Amino acid sequence: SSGLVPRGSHMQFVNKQFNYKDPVNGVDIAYIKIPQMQPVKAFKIHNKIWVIPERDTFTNPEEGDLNPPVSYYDSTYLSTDNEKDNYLKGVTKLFERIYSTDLGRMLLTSIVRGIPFWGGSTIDTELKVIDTNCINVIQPDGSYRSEELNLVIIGPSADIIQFECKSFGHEVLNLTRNGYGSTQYIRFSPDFTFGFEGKFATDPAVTLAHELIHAGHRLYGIAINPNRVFEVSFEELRTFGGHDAKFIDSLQENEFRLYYYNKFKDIASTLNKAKSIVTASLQYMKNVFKEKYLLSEDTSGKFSVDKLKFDKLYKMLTEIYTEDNFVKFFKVLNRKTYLNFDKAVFKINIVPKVNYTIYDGFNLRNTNLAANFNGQNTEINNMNFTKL
Ligand SMILES: O=C(CS)Nc1cc(-c2ccc(Cl)cc2)n[nH]1
Ligand SMILES: [Zn+2]
Repeated sequence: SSGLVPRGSHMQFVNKQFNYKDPVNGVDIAYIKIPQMQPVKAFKIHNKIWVIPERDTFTNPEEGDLNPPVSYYDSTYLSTDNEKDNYLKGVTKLFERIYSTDLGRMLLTSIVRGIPFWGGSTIDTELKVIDTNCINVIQPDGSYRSEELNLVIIGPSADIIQFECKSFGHEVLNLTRNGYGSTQYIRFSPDFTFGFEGKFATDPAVTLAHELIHAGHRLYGIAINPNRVFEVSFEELRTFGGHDAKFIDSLQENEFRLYYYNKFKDIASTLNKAKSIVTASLQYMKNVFKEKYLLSEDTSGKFSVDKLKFDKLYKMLTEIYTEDNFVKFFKVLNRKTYLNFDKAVFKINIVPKVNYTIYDGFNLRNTNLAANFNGQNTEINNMNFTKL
């Protein structure tokens, strides 16, 4: 048994207990393609969020193969159906685990609300989607429909340990850094994890939560350029939080706010100028992004950015949604700075409720493993951790 619904009748964030073998239906189980590949079977676990239980050979054309040229490879991983089902379930469980915490509910709500802006038009009076913020969803009868989405969780490329939150860019627009945002893809595996020193293992809910925090930043187009580094990038230090984030430059973070506060006013000015759209009323999409960015509307219908709601939204995404705060809500052991990852990679299986639960992770209550983080101790609980 998986223990995917420890309390209540049904999972609270993921919409169905999928089986990889479940039939396609064009709604939440479907063959999809990323705007050329071969159709891939995907699961829609929530509004705006799809799971592709496949190795990623799609996003980067330069990464279409799974052999080698801090790392680990294995072309066997995630090639059979039992594996795709185990991964679909592992990702499911972890969403439920994250949503079982106040902070995770806040974060996943923010993500679903962060629809990528409709800035894909070359006519300033016109709202239009950007079609790289979409997937094509094949129906049972063979037809496509283009569906917008915020977040895709997909398997890793050749380098199974490399986890990242990446997205498709625009010729001219820096979508992750102008406020618009864009559809985020997280290369992630629930099937392996990292060691840190007593020799323990990182709880995979923390790691998924890390990448989601990047997804939040990137969905509201307030990411820190990856060229700003110490190499550790500012974006990584922010996402980790705790005392690592203090080292970000002083007032240049206060620059960052002003920059993106202005970027949000450029978006508000764009919504006001909108006079046409290319179904869904111009009214309806303007509201969508009113809700997203917390825009104010006057009796006249003009949009603007309230400084205080901006601050609260940009404080929420950049300082509250951190890896360190998740460590705290999860009450797990984590490395204390972004660098203290030692090079231990472990195979794990979190899907068996006997191995790890939505509420306790590995540190199973009322057992050996509940005290002193034993469940995360790769030697005490070596049952759950196979070193590579
Ligand atoms: O941390 C990031 C940016 S989200 N990327 C990353 C680090 C790793 C990694 C690889 C190996 C080990 Cl031991 C620890 C972490 N994979 N992907
Ligand atoms: Zn990161």
